[PDB]
Amino acid sequence: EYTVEDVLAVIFLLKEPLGRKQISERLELGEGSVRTLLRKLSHLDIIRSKGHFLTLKGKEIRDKLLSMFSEPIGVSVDGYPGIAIVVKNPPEFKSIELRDEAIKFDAKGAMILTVKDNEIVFPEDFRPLKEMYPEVAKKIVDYEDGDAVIITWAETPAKALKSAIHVAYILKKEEITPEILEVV
Repeated sequence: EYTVEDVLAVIFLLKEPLGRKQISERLELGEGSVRTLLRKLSHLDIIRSKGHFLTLKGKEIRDKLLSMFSEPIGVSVDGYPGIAIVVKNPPEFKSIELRDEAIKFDAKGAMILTVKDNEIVFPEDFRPLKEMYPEVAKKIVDYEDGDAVIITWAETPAKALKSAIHVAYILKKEEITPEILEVV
C-alpha cells in the first residue's frame, strides 16, 4: 500500500512539521496508505506527532539522504509541474533507460543530465540544459562536476516528485540506509 519511494518522499517532505492530510495531498496517496506509513514511521521512532516531525533518528536519516541528493526543487517543464534532484557522485547510467523508468512511475517526461565544467549538460553531446530550459536550469542548485541531475515532469507535482525519487532510488539503491528499507 506504500513504496520505498513513498518513504523517501515523506522524509524529504518533513523538513518542516506536517499534518497527515497535507502529506496525503502532496504524495497523492490513499488515507489508509498514509496512515499506515506514518504509523510505521512512528513505531520505528523516525517521526513523532504533535503535525508530524522527524525525531533525532529521522533527522540523522534525512541528513544522510541530503549527503547523496540535493533538496528536491519544484520546476516547470513545457507548462507541466516538475521536480529536479541532484544525485551526488552517481554511478554511470543510461539516461534513456532512466527516463523510461520515470515514465513507468507516471512521469510525462524526464531528463537525466550530468555536470561538466560546472554546467548542467546533456550526456551525449554535453550541450547545456539552459539553452533549452533557462528557467529550470536557474532554479537548480547544490551540484558539482560529475553529479547527475534528474528532472521529471508530470500532470501533478506528486507524480513528478514520486517519479524523480524513483530515478534517484535506482541510481543510489545500494547506498540507501537499511533504516529506510526497514519501513517497507
